[PDB]
Amino acid sequence: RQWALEDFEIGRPLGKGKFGNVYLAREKQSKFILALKVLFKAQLEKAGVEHQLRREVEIQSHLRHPNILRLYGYFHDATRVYLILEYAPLGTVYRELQKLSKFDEQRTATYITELANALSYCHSKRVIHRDIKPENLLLGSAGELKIADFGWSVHCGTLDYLPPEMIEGRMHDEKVDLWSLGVLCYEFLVGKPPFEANTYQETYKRISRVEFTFPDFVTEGARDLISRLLKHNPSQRPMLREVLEHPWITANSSKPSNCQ
Ligand SMILES: OCCNc1ncnc2oc(-c3ccccc3)c(-c3ccccc3)c12
Repeated sequence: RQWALEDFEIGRPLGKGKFGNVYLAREKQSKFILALKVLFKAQLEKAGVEHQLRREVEIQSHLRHPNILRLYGYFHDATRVYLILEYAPLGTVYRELQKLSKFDEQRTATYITELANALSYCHSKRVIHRDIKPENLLLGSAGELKIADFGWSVHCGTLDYLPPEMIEGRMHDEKVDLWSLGVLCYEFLVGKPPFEANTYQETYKRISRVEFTFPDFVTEGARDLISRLLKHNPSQRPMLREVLEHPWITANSSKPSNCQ
């Protein structure tokens, strides 16, 4: 499957990445609409992540889930690398949050269900995601959440989404992902992450202490689920099935909890 740039018509820019642009594109022979991520080789070398990318792309290609952004292939020229991605027409959960300001409990519950399913599935493949941010959550045509970044591992930057074990320089595992769900569940409902601060060093301290509080409009069931997930000790974090079978979740979600 040796693709080349001449195989595609390039359309509008879908957005910027630090390492490269993403463009709507269409494969000429088939007319298949997709996304093309363009990464500059110099930068990948310079930042010494080029091998990070490689690892992640290899993990990514092995993932088949409706809640995980599909990677169709890759190719490169002298100057750049290119990832051929599934096109997610409805944008990022990040933009949706900016426009809506905050989500209702049924949209939140549905997104947490879909994230949890995606992660159950990854955990079942001995795959663990690094931090998960709204910027890296894309939406398909029916508005289904898709995890779009390849930040996985079998074994910064803003700190807002990182767990204490990962900032405190400790040992991290699948429970990292459980923390992620808690940060996102709070953020969806409130409109900002629970440990947000005006400085790295601030945010560091809030996370390490697990120092946050709820606005009055957050309900008891949401509160209960978030407090159970935002646990300094990873082993006290619930398992993904317990998230899927949480009364707040089953009561509010539109999707069922595929474990299976
Ligand atoms: O690895 C993910 C690359 N990015 C994408 N990949 C695959 N599909 C996509 O659709 C988007 C997108 C969709 C509609 C509106 C705007 C953007 C984007 C997009 C790219 C960069 C930053 C923000 C969002 C995108």
